[PDB]
Amino acid sequence: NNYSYIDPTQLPYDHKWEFPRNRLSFGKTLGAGAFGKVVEATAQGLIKSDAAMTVAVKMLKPSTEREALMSELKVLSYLGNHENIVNLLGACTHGGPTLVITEYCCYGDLLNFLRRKRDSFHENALDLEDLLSFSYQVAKGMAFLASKNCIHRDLAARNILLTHGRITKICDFGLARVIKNDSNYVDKARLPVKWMAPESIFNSVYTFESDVWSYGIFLWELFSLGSSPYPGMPVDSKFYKMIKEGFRMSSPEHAPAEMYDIMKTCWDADPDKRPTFKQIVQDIEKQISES
Ligand SMILES: Cc1[nH]nc(C(=O)Nc2cnc3[nH]c(-c4ccccc4)cc3c2)c1C
Repeated sequence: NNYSYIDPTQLPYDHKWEFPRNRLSFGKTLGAGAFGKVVEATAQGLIKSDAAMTVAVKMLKPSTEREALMSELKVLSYLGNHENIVNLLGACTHGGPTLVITEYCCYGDLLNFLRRKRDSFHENALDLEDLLSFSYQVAKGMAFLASKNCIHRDLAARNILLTHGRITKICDFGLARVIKNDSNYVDKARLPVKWMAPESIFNSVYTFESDVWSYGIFLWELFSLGSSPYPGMPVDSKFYKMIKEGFRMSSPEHAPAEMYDIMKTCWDADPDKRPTFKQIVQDIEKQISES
């Protein structure tokens, strides 16, 4: 067909984000692993008052990773500002290695935060109300992504950062896609198998419902205070068979029955059966009201 919905992520990079490399001062390395490394930095000229502020810069080492950073930057540029997404401040794409500048989140990733706070569980401590809040905020951020026809494809506790105010922000949009034109997205690198829906493993298809499956696994990490999914189970032929057979993880220790009910429905083999992020948001909001 000669008519198509236009994908903003495919459009050329908008230079409104362009930031001079000279105005950045790199500090210590905040993280490594999946996509390059993130370094804390000081940026000047971002404020209307010309003050300097602390920012996080994502970069790669010196070619799928090169495009994934550019893809993440464009997805963020299209998404816009949201409370529950890591916010894009600027980018450096001229005269050097590509740099993506985002807001700095003090607490770091949610997975490491829940492990650090596991012993303390139940003023700086963690309790069940924090876990419900985390569930709700991430659901809100996800429901926002869906409203923009966007799929994260890598939702997990490691990809949620905690900022001041006990606010959670989703990050790491390198695998994220916009599926407006087609209802299903088909991929042809390394993937987070423990977080993937079955149709995504077996048939390589990603949808809004595959993002919901990943959300359910996230809830399992959340209410087990940062435990690894499918504990002690390597990714092998036995694991794939059990998932196809319908074997799911059991309820984490701290999770309320109602929250486990949501995990189960996120894990339904049939994508149509799974709830939407809009419905999850509603469900969690009613559960919080009962307190
Ligand atoms: C493009 C893009 N997508 N996603 C990020 C991202 O991940 N940005 C971002 C923000 N704030 C952070 N704080 C920390 C941290 C805090 C305390 C201790 C250790 C680490 C890491 C980190 C990363 C970026 C950039």
